[PDB]
Amino acid sequence: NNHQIQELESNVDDLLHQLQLLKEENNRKSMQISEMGKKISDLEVEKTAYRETLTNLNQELARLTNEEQSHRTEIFTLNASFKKQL
Amino acid sequence: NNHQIQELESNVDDLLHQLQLLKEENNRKSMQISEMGKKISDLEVEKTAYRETLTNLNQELARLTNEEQSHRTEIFTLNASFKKQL
Repeated sequence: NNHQIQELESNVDDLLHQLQLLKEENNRKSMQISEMGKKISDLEVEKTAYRETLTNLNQELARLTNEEQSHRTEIFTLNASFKKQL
Repeated sequence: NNHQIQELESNVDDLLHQLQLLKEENNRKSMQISEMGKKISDLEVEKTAYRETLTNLNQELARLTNEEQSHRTEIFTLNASFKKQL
C-alpha cells in the first residue's frame, strides 16, 4: 500500500534506537560490576584483617586474665594464711 | 534487484537476534548486580562486627595490662623495701 515502506522506516528506526539504549545499559552494567567486584575484594581482605587481629588479641586477653586471676587468688591465700599464723 | 529484499530479511534477522542476546545479557547483569549489592552489604556489617569487637577488646586489654603492670611494679618496690629493712 502507500504505508508499507514508511512502516519499516519507523520500525528499523526503533530497533536501532533500542539496540543503542541496550548497548549503553550493558556498558554501564559491565562497569558497575567491575567496581562492585573490587569493593567485594577490598571488604573481604579488610574483614580478614579485623578478624585475625581480633582472634590474636582475644588470645592475649585470655592469657592476661588467667594470670591476673591466678595472681589475685595466690595473694588472697597468702593474706588469710598470714592472719591465721598471727 | 533480485537481492534487495533477501538483504533486509537476513539483516532484520540479525538485529532481532543481537537484541535477543543483549536483552539476555542485561538480565544476567541485573541479577549479578543484585547479588553483589547484597554481598557488599553483608561484608560491610560483618566487617563492622569484627571492628567494634576488636576496639572493645583492645580497651579491656589496655586496662588489664596497665593493672598487671602497676601491680608488678608495686610488688617489686615492696620486695626491695623488705630486704633493705632486713
